[PDB]
This record gives sequence, C-alpha cells and structure tokens, in this order.
Amino acid sequence: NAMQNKRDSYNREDLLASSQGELFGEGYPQLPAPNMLMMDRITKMSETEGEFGKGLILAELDITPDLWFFDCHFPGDPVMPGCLGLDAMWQLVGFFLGWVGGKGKGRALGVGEVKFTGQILPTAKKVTYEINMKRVVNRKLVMGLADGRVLVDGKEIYVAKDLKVGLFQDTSAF
Amino acid sequence: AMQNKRDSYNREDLLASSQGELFGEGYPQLPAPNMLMMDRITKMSETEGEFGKGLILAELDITPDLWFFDCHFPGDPVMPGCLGLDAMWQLVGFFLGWVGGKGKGRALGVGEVKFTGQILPTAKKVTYEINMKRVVNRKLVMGLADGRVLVDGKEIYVAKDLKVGLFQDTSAF
Repeated sequence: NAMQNKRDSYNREDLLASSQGELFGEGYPQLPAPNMLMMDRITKMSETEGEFGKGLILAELDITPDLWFFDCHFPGDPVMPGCLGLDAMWQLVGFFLGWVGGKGKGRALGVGEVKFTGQILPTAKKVTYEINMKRVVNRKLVMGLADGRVLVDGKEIYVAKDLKVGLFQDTSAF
Repeated sequence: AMQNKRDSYNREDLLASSQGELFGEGYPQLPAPNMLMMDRITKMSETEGEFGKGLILAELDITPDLWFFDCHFPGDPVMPGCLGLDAMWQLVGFFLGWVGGKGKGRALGVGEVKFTGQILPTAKKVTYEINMKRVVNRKLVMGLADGRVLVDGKEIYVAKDLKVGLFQDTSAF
C-alpha cells in the first residue's frame, strides 16, 4: 500500500495512468482521460515552492489543430473554451492532493474569482499552467486551495483565485 | 431585422445558433456538440429574473451515454463542473444576442463559484437558471449575471458575477 511513482515531473503516459487509477496505486484521485484531460505533461511538482511556499505545479498542453474543441467552439471562430483551461487548474490541484498522499475521489469544489483576458487559438504552440498552492487541509475533509494562472505562448490570459478541490472516499451522497 | 425572436428554443434552434443561422450573420454563436451543454431553452425574458433585467431557464437531459461520463472519470462518472459553469456562460452570451447584441461571444470571467453536488449518469435532468444583473451596451457588449445549476430538484452549483462579452473583432484578443 506504499505510494508509488512520486517524483517531480510526469509525462503524458503517466497522466493517462492517473486517469486509469494506476499511477500512484489504488484509491488515489484520478485525472480525467481524453477528451477531458487538458495537459500533456507536468514539468514540475513541488511541495514547498510557489508564491505561498506550500506547493507549485507547472504543466503544459501542446496546441495542435486536431483538438476536438476548436471545431465546435465555435464554427468559423475556433477558440479553446476558457472553462477547460479553468478545469486544467482544478485537475492540477486535485493531482497535487493525491501526489502528497491523499486518497479518495477528486471533486472540484469551486473558485473565488476567474478573469479571462485573452484566448487560445489553434495557431498557438503551447498553453502553460502555473498553480500556487495556498494550503492543504486534512483536519476533517481533504481539501486543497490554490491560485492559478494560464499562459498561451508566454502571455498570461487566465487568472483564478482560490481554486478549491476536495478528496472524497464516498461520493454516493455528494 | 431580427428573426426567430421568441421566448423559447429547441435543440434544432441551438444547433442553428452554433452555425450562426438562428439570428443571422454577426450574432454570437452557441457552441456545437460536443461543447453544447443544453437541449432546450424553456424561457427567455428581458424583464423577469431576480434583478428584473433578464431571466433564462434551460435544460439538459441526462443519459449515461453523454461523452464526458466515460472519461471523467474512468469508473467514477460525473459531469465536469466546468461544463455546467460553461453552460451558464453560454446562456449569458445567448441572451446578449437574443436582445440584439452583435459580435463574437467570449466568456470574460466569474466571481465566486461553489459546487455543492454532482451530476451522475443516473440523473434525469439538469436545469440552468440565469438571473441577468446588467447588460452594458458599448462597443464591447457586456453581460453580467448570477446563475445556478440544479439536478432533479437539488441546487448543486451557484455562480456569482458571470461575465461575458460580445466582440466586434477578436483578432487582437
């Protein structure tokens, strides 16, 4: 039952293994599988770095023209849905909760304030995510709180304050 | 000049919106599947709602075959909260075109969002309620609203200060 695969970076196959419940062991939170997975790699996981000294996650998504959301959102006007970049941030906070040893199913609990000041077009190369954990609670529930930002080819475009994700052993009555 | 102005819309109408054909050229578009997050709009009003500046009621029928259940998460199906949040943004943008606003829609942000429940594939129906707070008629048309999402009678998501804009040119956005 000892946790496996704890390290400071993860590739796409690792992310898929998370989505299948295999990366860290059994019973850890899962990333989504395609087509809800919104990252290709996690380039940095740290428990003590970041703006608050309580956790830093750096991750990125390669932008290629086959990605399903461009054609439907919107026809003749392709743009990555902001909600999916927001979800990538929730996904990363949940991933951190499992990475530090938390067990259970992840559920996003909300966010304090989100501002979108730009967009992701099919012509972009890379979307990067930066998650600055504020703190993780284990008192009663298991919950992570963070601020996050999303950049497209180096330009900040989304900023989210107080991303909140919880881990739940039983979601039947959630 | 505006066609198809009425107080309710069916799924065919929503598809027409996604193609830019429901209201016509220059009006904002709903997403097409698989980003479209509702089946019907049961009420559009410019005057009703908690603030007297607009009300939108819309619905999504739940089946276990909806694409997001299998991948989110494998063995633990649950509708992504971000897609119910996006449905609310979509509806605010739809209202902006419905009242005659021109331009491409972009979500601009939200204030507090709280998720206090979930949508399982065994659920029957998700209802969206949007209470418009303000429509700002400048070159950039802006809509501000509060919204909530219910599943089978249970309030599960609550979003304050949903903000959407209609852009005459997104090339520099």
